[PDB]
Amino acid sequence: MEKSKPNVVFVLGGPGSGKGTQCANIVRDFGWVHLSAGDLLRQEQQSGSKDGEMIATMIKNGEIVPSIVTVKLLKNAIDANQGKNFLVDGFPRNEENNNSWEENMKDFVDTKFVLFFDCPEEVMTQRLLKRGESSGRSDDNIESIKKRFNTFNVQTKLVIDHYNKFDKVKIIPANRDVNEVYNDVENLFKSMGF
Ligand SMILES: Nc1ncnc2c1ncn2[C@@H]1O[C@H](COP(=O)(O)OP(=O)(O)O)[C@@H](O)[C@H]1O
Ligand SMILES: Nc1ccn([C@@H]2O[C@H](COP(=O)(O)O)[C@@H](O)[C@H]2O)c(=O)n1
Ligand code: ALF
Ligand SMILES: [Mg+2]
Repeated sequence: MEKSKPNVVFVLGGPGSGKGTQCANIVRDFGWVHLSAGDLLRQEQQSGSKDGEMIATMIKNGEIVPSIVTVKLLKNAIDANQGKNFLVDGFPRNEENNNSWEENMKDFVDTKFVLFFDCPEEVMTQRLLKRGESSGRSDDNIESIKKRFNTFNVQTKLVIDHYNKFDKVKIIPANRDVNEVYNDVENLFKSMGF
C-alpha cells in the first residue's frame, strides 16, 4: 500500500547471443519493460548531445561507455515507469557499470538475478554479420565484432562470475532455435513467480 520498488533482471550474454530477441518475448508475455542499454545509448547519440560522438566512437570500437551516461539513461527510464518491472539488457558489462548501479539504484530496486544466454562465439559472429545486412548498426562488422568479443571476455565475464558467486545467475543455452530458447525463458520466469 506503500508502492513496491521494481524487480530488475539483468540480461547478459555475448554480442548477438539473443538478449534483445528474448527480451521482446518476455515483454509480450509478462509485461515487463525492456531497457536495452545499447539501444538507450544509440538513442542518446542520435539526438544530439554532449556525449553523442563519444558514444559513437566507443560503440564502433566495442568499448564500454562511462557509467554516468549509461546509468543516468537507465535511471530516467525506470523513474518514468512507476509500478513496472524491468529487463535491464546488456548491463552491467563491467565492474564500473555494476558499482555505478549499486551506488545509484540499490535502495530503489530489487535486482533479482542475472539471466545469462550462453552462446559460442562462432555462432554469435554469424548472427551479427547477418544482422548487419539490415541493422544499420556501426558495430555489426567483422572489425567491431571481434573487439566486442574481447570486451565481453575481459570485462563482462568477471561481472557474471561475481554474481554467480552469490548464486544469482540463471544460465540458458542459446545455441538453438529461438522458440526452443524462449520455451526455457518463459518456464524460468513462471518458476520465479513472474
Ligand atoms: N536463437 C537464435 N537463433 C538464430 N538467430 C537468432 C537467435 N536469437 C536471435 N537471433 C538473431 O541474432 C541476431 C542478434 O540477436 P539480438 O537479440 O539482437 O542480440 P543481442 O544479444 O546483441 O541483443 C538478430 O539478428 C536475431 O534475430
Ligand atoms: N552497458 C553497456 C551496454 C552497451 N554499451 C555499448 O553499446 C554497444 C552495443 O551494445 P548492445 O549490443 O547491447 O546494443 C556495446 O558494444 C558498447 O559499445 C555500453 O558501452 N555499455
Ligand atoms: F547486445 Al548486442 F549486439 F545488441 F550484443
Ligand atoms: Mg541487443
